Amino acid sequence: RMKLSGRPYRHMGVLGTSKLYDIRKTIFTFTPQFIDQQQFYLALDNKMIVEMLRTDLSYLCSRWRMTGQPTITFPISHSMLDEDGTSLNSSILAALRKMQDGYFGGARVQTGKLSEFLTTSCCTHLSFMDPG
Amino acid sequence: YVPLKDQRNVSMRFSNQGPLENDLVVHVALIAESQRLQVFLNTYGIQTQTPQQVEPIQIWPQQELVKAYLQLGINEKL
Amino acid sequence: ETLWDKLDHYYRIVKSTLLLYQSPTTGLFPTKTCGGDQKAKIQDSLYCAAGAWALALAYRRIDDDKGRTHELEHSAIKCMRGILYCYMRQADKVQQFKQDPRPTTCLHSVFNVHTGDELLSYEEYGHLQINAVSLYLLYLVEMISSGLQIIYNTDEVSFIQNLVFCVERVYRVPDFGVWERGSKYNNGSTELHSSSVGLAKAALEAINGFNLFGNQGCSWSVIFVDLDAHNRNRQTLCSLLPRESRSHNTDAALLPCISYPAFALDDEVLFSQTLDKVVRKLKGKYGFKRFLRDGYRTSLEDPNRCYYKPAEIKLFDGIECEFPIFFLYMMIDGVFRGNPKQVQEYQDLLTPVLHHTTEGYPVVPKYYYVPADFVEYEKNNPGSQKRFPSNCGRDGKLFLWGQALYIIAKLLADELISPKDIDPVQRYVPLKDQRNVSMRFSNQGPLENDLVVHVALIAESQRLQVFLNTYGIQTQTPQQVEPIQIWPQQELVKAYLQLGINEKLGLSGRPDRPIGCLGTSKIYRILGKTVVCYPIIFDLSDFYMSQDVFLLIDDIKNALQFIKQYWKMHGRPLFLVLIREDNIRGSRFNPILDMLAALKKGIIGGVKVHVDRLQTLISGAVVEQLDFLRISQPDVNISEWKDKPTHEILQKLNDCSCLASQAILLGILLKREGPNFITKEGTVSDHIERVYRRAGSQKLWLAVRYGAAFTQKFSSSIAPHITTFLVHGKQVTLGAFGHEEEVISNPLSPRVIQNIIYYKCNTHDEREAVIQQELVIHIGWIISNNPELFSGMLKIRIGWIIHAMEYELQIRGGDKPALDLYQLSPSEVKQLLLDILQPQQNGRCWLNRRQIDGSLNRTPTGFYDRVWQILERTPNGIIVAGKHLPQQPTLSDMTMYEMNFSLLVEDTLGNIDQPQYRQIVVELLMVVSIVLERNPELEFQDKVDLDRLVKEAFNEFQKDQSRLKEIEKQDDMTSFYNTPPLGKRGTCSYLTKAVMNLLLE
Repeated sequence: RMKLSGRPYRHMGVLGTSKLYDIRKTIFTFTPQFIDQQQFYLALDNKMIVEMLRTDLSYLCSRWRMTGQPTITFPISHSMLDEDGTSLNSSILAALRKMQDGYFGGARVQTGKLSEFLTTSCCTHLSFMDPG
Repeated sequence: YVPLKDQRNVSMRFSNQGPLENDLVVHVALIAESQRLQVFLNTYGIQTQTPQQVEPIQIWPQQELVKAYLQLGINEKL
Repeated sequence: ETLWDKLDHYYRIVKSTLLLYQSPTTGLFPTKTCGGDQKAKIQDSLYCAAGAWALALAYRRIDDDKGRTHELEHSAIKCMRGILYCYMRQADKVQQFKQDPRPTTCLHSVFNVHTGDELLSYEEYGHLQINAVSLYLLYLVEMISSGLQIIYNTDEVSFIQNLVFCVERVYRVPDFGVWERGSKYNNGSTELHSSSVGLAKAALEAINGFNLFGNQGCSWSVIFVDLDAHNRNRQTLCSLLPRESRSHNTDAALLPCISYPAFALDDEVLFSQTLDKVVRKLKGKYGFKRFLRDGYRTSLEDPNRCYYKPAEIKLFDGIECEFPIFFLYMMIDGVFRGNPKQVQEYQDLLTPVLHHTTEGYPVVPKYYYVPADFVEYEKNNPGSQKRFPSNCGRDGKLFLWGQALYIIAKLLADELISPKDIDPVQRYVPLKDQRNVSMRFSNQGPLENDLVVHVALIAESQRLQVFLNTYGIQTQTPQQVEPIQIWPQQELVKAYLQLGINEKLGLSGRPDRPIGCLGTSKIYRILGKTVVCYPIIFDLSDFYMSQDVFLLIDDIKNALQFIKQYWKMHGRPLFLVLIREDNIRGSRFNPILDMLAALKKGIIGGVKVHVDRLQTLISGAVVEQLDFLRISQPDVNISEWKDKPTHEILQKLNDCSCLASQAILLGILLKREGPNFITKEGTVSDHIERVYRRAGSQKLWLAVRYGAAFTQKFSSSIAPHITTFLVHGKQVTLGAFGHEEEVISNPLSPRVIQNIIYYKCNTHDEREAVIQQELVIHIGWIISNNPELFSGMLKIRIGWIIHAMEYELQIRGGDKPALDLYQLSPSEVKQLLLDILQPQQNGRCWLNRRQIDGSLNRTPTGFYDRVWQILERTPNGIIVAGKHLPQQPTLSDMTMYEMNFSLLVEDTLGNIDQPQYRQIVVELLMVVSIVLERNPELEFQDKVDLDRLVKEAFNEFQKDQSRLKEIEKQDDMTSFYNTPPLGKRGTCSYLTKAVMNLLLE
């Protein structure tokens, strides 16, 4: 009635995808935007992938002014295997080993499963997608 | 004496929800004791407030009201 | 199913129907749901807001409401803030209407909903409507009492005060009506409406003594109300209540004024007869019609002529549109009266006519119309054919007022709330609780009147006090009442003028108007000092009838009766009486002694009275607070001395002592030189005032009347008399006998009436003005206390009355010369008026009785209906004294009981010069009507000449006297006027003979 088009489309930061979400009694998790190969080719390099993980973890651990612990999902793709496709690259395995033992880049990283993280993680309840 | 149709919003006898109903909602307030305890609870997502942040309000034990009530009803002549 | 499902269904209905089209910029709903209309009404949006508030109150009973009450309450608040802002946008019009109420200065009622601005000129709407303002005030005080907050600052309090002051004067100015059409002819005229005045009375009663800020408020949240306006509104209602308007026998708009929105008619039996009449005359198969003979948006109606042509209303009958919304109102009335049978019958009637949306939502269309195929078939058989629904009954168009009323009625019928919750201000009360209510009923009960009135005796001078004490009468001179203060009536009017003043907007406050006896009967506190005032009847009056003891006794008795019968406030009234030493004036001292003795006895004409000192009465009594001020034969003839020089007239004035000669010389001087001339005793005006006061002291009635004519003064009570005469149904004409006369049909401002009467006075005579003043005040008083004495009167003419008075006095004089009327005392003129106004008996000459009846324009009871049934059985018409009354226009324009026919027949009858001739004519008409109604076999063959019939009777009775008494043919028919109608050989027999002769031929 008031000719309002709502929020225009914009790129979504890493600060918003970290927190969990609730849409119609369902749990959803969103991957970070820099593993998007359909926009640009700079994400096709494993070393660059490692450096973006490092800077993004540092930035996330820097401010974190919202309550609860963060949550990052890092899917492993077919493009991050070797040429033979039978083993992951050395950089990816090394990065996984570093993010184990609770010290990677400039932040403490703790590993586990989504089952344990659901009890201690911020959840945002969304209401405007409920049916009218 | 009131009729059966009037017993809806009387005081000290019947509730506002009707005689044959019990759906009262009660309020609770979460207040911590120490900064260490409140930060530890916040680490697990528990929200609680330290007593030093409620300065306009005061929290007192039950004996204060007892002594205040004891102060009342004093007469010197009798 | 719990309450949640039903309340969610109501919420979705409201969201899909009512709140969908709300305008957020103003909060006002539009009048159309499609096409982007920019027009908005006040009634529909207000009703929608009331329904939303009712739904919010219904849903408030849940503590887990999820805030659903929130949006409804805030929508009501936003709508009310928007309408208040739109009202306060126009400020000059309010001030203009407060002084000169006219359609030009009326407050606009329709404006753009997008920006709150006027879109249409007032020449195509009228814009004058008071029911909306009164209903808005009633609803706003309703929700303030409920607990809602709408006002913020003190400015809105001042605006409410100004609105109350403006609406106080609604009982005189005609309105355009609820339907905007006013008269049924729809020609552009305004008529009084009972519903508007009833709503105004209800709002005025409700607004009295209420805190506007709600929970918190000390001294700047109260409303002051004048009881005189409420009393006059109640009188206008009780007079006009049986018939909604002069031109409308019955309309459907009467229900809201006599139903839940108002609850104004506390008469039960008259309520029952009104309800029965409206139900019987307005019931329809599809609901209730608006009123009879109504071509509103019908098949024959065309969008090319705003004003209906005469005789079109006759063609417009039988095809009246239908509104089912009034079933909901009758449902409401039945459910508040606890009659489930009416509830079930009206629900069953409403079920089939209701329509459904795509989702099945209930729909209530606006009006119903008949197709063009059944234009004539419907006339033969009423209701036989089936009508068709309107455009707003299928899709795309709605009638938000209709669904609002439907949803509120369904909410009440489902018993989800109680009548007390929806009416916290207890507008409607049962018969068993009507015992101690304020402004409505007395503590003694409805069918009881035994009020006791307190009266205080206060002297004026110590010599008078001791003189009265010597005879046993006890009184107190004011100098021992030091703590209490006695003030005149102008202190209170100036104080009331002080209040209600705001600087930002421009505000004049309460207009300077006289205060009635009820207002002055109270006790006031100004600056912490008690103030008591006496009625305006005791203060010095420049007029002359205040020097007669009998007139004062009658006036004080009338005031006591008025206080007894129109007092309902808590606490006994206070009455103050003052006696002056100049009243005794020698031998005149006896009647005042008798009156004081009767007052001391305890009863005054069946009215109980109490007397005691003022200090005891003032103590232990409620005193009302006014704290706003703290916050803020002659030897000189006209012809002979007209041409005399100025110096000669001045010398004659100097050396003459006669009062009449002095007055006539002053008149000549003022007519020739002017009021600004200087004489030996100051200015001309000062000398006139001094001589007039001297004459008033000396009680020379002719001299005081002539001086009063000089003074250019008028009584401040003519307007109530003219308006009560108008609302009674009578007509008043001002003028002189045998000269030009002015007819008044609608209320007018005092300035115009004063102008016209004084121009006429300057034209014809000298001392008449005061004479018509005395006659009109006496006639008004008599009609107020003895209404049935003026029965049969339609047009009252003071000149004809006074001519008949002089003629009767001349007859009474006989051999002695007739006494001049200018020298008669007020008691004598009152007695003579009461004597001539009497129904009269035999003994006197029948010619004099005929003359006095004709001069008063007397008509027999039931004459108008007899004339109407005559014309219905008169194919040609009736021609009397050259005037023609064609049958076709009066049958195609007029009906049985409407007043326009009575006016027309009176107009055509009033051309008769001889009053007794007119009485003979009306008697002949009555005889003809009786003889024709007794036998339907005989019918007129052509138009009848009443002059021919009376001439035939003249000749026949001439022959009869020639045979009996051997009297020759004498000119003039005066012997007939002498002859009584009935007896051995009366006029009625000869009238019957003439009728028989005419019918035989």
